[PDB]
Amino acid sequence: EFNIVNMRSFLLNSDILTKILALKLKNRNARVIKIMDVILNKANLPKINRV
Amino acid sequence: DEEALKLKQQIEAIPGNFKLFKQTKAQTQKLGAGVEVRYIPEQYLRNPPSDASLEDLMAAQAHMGHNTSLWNPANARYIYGVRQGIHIISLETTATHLRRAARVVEEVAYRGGLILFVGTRPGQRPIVVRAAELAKACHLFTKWRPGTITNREQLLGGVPLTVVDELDRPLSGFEDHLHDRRPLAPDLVVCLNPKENMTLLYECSLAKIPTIGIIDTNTNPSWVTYQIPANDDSLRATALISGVLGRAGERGQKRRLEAAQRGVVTWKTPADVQGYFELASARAADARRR
Amino acid sequence: DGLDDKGQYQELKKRTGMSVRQILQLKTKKLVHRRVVNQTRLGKIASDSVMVIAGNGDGWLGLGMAKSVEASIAVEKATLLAIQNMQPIPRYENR
Amino acid sequence: GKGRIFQAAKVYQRASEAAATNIVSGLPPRNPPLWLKAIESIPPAEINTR
Amino acid sequence: FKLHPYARAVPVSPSYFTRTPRFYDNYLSLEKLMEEYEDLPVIPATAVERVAWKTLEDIRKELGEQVKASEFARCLALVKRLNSIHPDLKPQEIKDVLDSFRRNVQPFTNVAKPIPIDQFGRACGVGKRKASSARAFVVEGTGEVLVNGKTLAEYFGRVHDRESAVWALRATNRIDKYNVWVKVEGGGTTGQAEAITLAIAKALLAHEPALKPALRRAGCVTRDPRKVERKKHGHVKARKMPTWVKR
RNA sequence: GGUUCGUUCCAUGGAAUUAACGUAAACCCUUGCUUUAUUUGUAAAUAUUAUAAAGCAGUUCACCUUUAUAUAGGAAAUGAU
Ligand SMILES: [Mg+2]
Ligand SMILES: [Mg+2]
Ligand SMILES: [Mg+2]
Ligand SMILES: [Mg+2]
Ligand SMILES: [Mg+2]
Repeated sequence: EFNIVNMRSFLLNSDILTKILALKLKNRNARVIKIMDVILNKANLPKINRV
Repeated sequence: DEEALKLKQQIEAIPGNFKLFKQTKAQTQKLGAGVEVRYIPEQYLRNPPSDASLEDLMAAQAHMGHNTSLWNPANARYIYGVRQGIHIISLETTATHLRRAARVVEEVAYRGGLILFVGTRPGQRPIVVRAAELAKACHLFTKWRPGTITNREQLLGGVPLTVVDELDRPLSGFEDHLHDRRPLAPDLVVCLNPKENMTLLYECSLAKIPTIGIIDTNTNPSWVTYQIPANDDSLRATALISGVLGRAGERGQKRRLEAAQRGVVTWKTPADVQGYFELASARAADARRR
Repeated sequence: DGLDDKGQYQELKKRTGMSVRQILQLKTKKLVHRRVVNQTRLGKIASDSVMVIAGNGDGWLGLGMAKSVEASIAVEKATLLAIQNMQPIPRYENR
Repeated sequence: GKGRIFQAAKVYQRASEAAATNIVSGLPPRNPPLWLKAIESIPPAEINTR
Repeated sequence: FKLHPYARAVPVSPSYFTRTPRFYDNYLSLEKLMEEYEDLPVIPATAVERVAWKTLEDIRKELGEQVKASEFARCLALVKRLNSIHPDLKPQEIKDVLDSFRRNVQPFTNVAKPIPIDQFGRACGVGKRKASSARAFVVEGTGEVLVNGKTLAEYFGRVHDRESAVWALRATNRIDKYNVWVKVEGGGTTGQAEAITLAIAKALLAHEPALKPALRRAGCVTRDPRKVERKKHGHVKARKMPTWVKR
């Protein structure tokens, strides 16, 4: 039996995140340092009170 | 065991004795003769003076400079002479520089400016807090955190703000603006000890903010915009100086509010808020279009 | 308008208070690019120090300096640090 | 020469020049700080003169 | 329905540029109540009922600020001062503001169950030492002690272990007033002996609870927690290591 | 400059405010107690070994001493536990 879970964003799972980033970096012309910043900028974190 | 219970009925008498004692203090007191009370320690806070005379400045030890050796030779333009091994600041130079500063505090408060009274010393907390209430300004009675002006984005990040109007009442509709807006900076800093906190004053110079300070005989006068040559080590002189400046702001805030009830705003919208206006209609322009 | 989705100009958009489309209309240029090195307990640490000038072209100019381990991060720092340090430069007859 | 350079006696001059023209040429300058018009006619006093 | 033509940002609190805005706003309030209500009488420090005020960590959390320890110590003195005011004469405002500083924490209660006495008068104590688990049934008797159905001399061939087993009765001088029927399991000779010591002590305290101070000084109430350490990889034993060759 | 097992905590500095990793915390075994369960384990039993799920517990209280009054420390078989 299958319990496929549909994810809204690709950052909520480590498996899907490392595979997407790997396909992007497979190109010889891929800007490594730039593709990582594009992903982090898409990762929204909730505001918090440090104290 | 009554020896331990005899303290209860004594406590039950405190309300009665206090009431009767207070009543007795109203009749008999002041019977003998009338006293000419011409000085109370806490008079610069309960009712600070509108202006300071040569006698008020001298009575408050505002002319006591530091030792002759511990002096900044640049600030010798205000020294009257030497006596008791100290430099005597000219009383007339202090009154003139004080009135001029009181004019700056009034105009800045009259134009809707944000003032910041800064006194950082053991007993300068009640003085600065009182002056801020009169002028409707902000106070600071602790060590100035370096970077609160040049690095306000981080320090004053979570502190809440509000948007007001002519009559200083909140305006609903700027919620989205109070999250992208960057923190505020004082339009006029009134320091009561420029010798101690030079990190605050330098930031104001870097940030193009006017400043007012009490320049003692050993303080560098080039640190503030408007100097008030006087004794900053005397807690009685600081209360008078700050008291006069507090009344100035109060008198300025009154004119501003009196002019707003007549539909005469004495200030235009700040540049940051002004920008958020044209963008607001820009977003609404799409509604009319689509 | 999708111009700045990296979040780099957002903070600068608050200090300067002007659209992102206008920040790109400025004349920026990387003048100096040094390769400094610092000896530490873990060996040399080589950094790039870059100075960038930002100018409007009609009497405004700003100088910004920054450094980082990556030559790209250093140029972005000076760019934003140079656009917020702009000052009006007086000029006779605008020439 | 260790000490820093304090330009507090020129805040009005510096601040006024920064508000004369807009960074984005062709547009009117934005409203200046609320204190620019408060000390308009109250210049500092001459200091550091023996 | 659009925005007002004139508008400007203004700080909500006057202590906008301070280190901890929210804290000073509450501290200055106390100072304001300490100037107008200072003429009211005071109660001696020995007559004011005790109160558990909040700690520096509790205030740091609710306010979300990194309050300074020294600045908070001087603020707590105000609360203690405003608390000494006569209750009847104490105003309503001081009462409420003083309730926000009370620490309403309740520690967990873990009370041990008392060892009962059987209908026949036998109390069961339990003791353990490093592998063992003793169960001594103490009753009023002539001093007969049986361990696992055998006499003390038939089970412990070492007189040192016999005395340690009944040390509780020996230190209190009650060997000739109780009959002990013990049943031990696991452990060695001494390990079982030390376990029987703690078992009889607990069982003895069920009959005469006032002997605990004496058994305390005799060392028959403490549960020795020492245990054989495990062997660790890379080591020959728990601590011993193999020969280290420099070259 | 003190303190702490510890960049721990407090104070302070004419520059600081913060983030991540390690540290710390927490986790596993063990110690005392509480509740649940009683077979294949326990002599009996009104339930006390064992078995194993969850929860609580410490330097906590008491005593002594204590700097700048801010942070605390000492005592170790004859205070409690
Ligand atoms: Mg002085
Ligand atoms: Mg072994
Ligand atoms: Mg520090
Ligand atoms: Mg069975
Ligand atoms: Mg058990």
